[PDB]
Amino acid sequence: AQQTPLYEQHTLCGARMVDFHGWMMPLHYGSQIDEHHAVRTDAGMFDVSHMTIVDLRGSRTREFLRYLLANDVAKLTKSGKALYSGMLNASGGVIDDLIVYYFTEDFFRLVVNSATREKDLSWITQHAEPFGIEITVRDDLSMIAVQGPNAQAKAATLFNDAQRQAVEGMKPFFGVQAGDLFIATTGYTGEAGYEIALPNEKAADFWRALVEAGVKPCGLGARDTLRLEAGMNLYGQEMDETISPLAANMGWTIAWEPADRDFIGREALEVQREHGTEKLVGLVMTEKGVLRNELPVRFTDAQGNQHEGIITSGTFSPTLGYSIALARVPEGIGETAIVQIRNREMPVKVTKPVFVRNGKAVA
Amino acid sequence: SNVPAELKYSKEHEWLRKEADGTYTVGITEHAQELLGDMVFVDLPEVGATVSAGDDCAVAESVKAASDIYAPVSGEIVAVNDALSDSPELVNSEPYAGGWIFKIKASDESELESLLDATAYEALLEDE
Ligand SMILES: CN1c2c(nc(N)[nH]c2=O)NC[C@@H]1CNc1ccc(C(=O)N[C@@H](CCC(=O)O)C(=O)O)cc1
Repeated sequence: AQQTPLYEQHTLCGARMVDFHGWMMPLHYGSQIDEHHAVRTDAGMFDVSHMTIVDLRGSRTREFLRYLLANDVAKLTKSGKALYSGMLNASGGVIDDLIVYYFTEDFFRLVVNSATREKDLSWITQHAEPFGIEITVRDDLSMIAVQGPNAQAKAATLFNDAQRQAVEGMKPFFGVQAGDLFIATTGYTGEAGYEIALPNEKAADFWRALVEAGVKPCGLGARDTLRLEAGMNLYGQEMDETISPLAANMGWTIAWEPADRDFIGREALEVQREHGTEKLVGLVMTEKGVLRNELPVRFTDAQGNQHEGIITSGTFSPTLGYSIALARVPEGIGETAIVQIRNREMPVKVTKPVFVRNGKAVA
Repeated sequence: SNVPAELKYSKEHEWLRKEADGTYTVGITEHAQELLGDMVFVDLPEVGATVSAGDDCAVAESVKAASDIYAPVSGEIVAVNDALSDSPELVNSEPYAGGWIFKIKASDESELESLLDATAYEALLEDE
């Protein structure tokens, strides 16, 4: 199992390390519930250095990404603008989800998951080649996500004048290089904040200065409960190569217009949109207990007929005080369902696939 | 602190304190709670339940998993910690105080006579 440049800083901060897809990462630093609370109420931070960052350069970059991705980078028209997108196979299944940042007509950046690094790099280097793209894997960079209502203010105490200038007023989903910091208003928690990428050799010290600025170290435990509350997918659970984005609440990321933009998977998607698909819903279990991954979700239509979906992610929501889940279910599900726990059938409420928005339960 | 002097210990990772009325208060150790992570629910046995040493008779639920808590000794459950319903985090913050799980009237002195002590216990975390 590998480690990040921050391995030491983590143990100094009291991390309980676990093996996470071949990297030793902090599960938590003492209390995941407290870490979750910090992000929701103040400022918390995560070592996200195990994500892969890809720089793409050459006059054909925009053109290439319009083909690679299901959202449409032509939407990015202001310097530094970012969007979220899936990257599909030819059958319309999801290879990965990712964020892409536009810098100049000839310079884009992708940030992809850690578990999917090798498969994505191969897919990307495979399809980029005929476009002649210069593809750079930025393993020389670490990245820290700083998240919470005071995260931006705390992080900015570490910025020099030029960096503060660069980010002042920066709206959500933008990224900017300012000296050796790349600062972007992106995140996976549902709160405002930054992700900051910087050279590996500077990352230990930035983490230390962030701790000292009052940002709480948060591990994978809290990372999961924050993202799930926020309705954000985890590749491998909400979708994978066999699951269409339209079954993973990523329908909204598919840029269908302009219709003359072909992208990998568009044809199969078009067919799936026409044949219809399952859908990703939220589950809320107000009774005692905790929903867990891969549990069956059952409901009975008006006609007396039983139907079954599956939980893709379940957790306890510290912001709701109740167990929540994302689940993939046939269309026509109603307001309630039943989930099998141990060997008893627990009622759940069926909801939109999002639990906490702009700070509060979206109840 | 981590292993109070006056307690008996199981393996299991539970502790027992002899009460003035001869019953035993039982909960999990700081080491057990550290390995559990934040507790979000606990399912307690019924008062008046007879248990045998080794029975799984209570469940702690954390954010990450459910995990069984086993009877350290044979006996009858005389009380359960009803504070854990609203305040399950007491298992984490106060494993030896507010975080106690149940109380047992022990039915077998020889089991009691093989429970670990503050010393034999600190030798078990230290062992591995
Ligand atoms: C761990 N991920 C991630 C990344 N890239 C970065 N930079 N940070 C990340 O945390 N790429 C891979 C995966 C991305 N998964 C996701 C999931 C949701 C959102 C997100 O912000 N969704 C918003 C979208 C709002 C918008 O598009 O403006 C949401 O409200 O659901 C981003 C990345």
